[PDB]
Amino acid sequence: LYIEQFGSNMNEKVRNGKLQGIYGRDEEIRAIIESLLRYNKNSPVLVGNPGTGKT
Amino acid sequence: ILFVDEIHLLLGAGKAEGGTDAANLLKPVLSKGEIKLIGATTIAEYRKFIESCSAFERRFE
Ligand SMILES: Nc1ncnc2c1ncn2[C@@H]1O[C@H](COP(=O)(O)OP(=O)(O)OP(O)(O)=S)[C@@H](O)[C@H]1O
Repeated sequence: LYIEQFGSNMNEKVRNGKLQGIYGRDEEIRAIIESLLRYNKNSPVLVGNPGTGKT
Repeated sequence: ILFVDEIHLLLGAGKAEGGTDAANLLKPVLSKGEIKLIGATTIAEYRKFIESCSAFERRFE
């Protein structure tokens, strides 16, 4: 129902196919997802050496 | 095509409310090849950008 464009949409831009096919660090991805399903803490932060992929 | 006389007048100087500062945008934009600027700085003063936050280091060339 919300406008949703106060920041920027992220799903629909990859639905356009602009950011398809990312080589993945699968142990890193699941580190997010397991932090995402917790009852209490629900906020991961990708702290990293600035050169690497964060976005 | 964009040109900058001194990038120090963009990041070293500038209010947040007066325009682009170190805390404004174009930081996560200049990952992408969307915007094409051409700057001009001097070396020993360009070392302030490295010691400022060490984040423009891999966005400019
Ligand atoms: N795993 C990856 N696969 C492909 N390209 C990658 C990957 N990680 C980073 N990149 C490239 O890195 C560039 C963007 O820089 P990134 O470091 O990814 O951005 P970032 O992680 O947010 O670092 P900051 O925060 O912008 S300084 C783009 O050219 C991406 O294609």
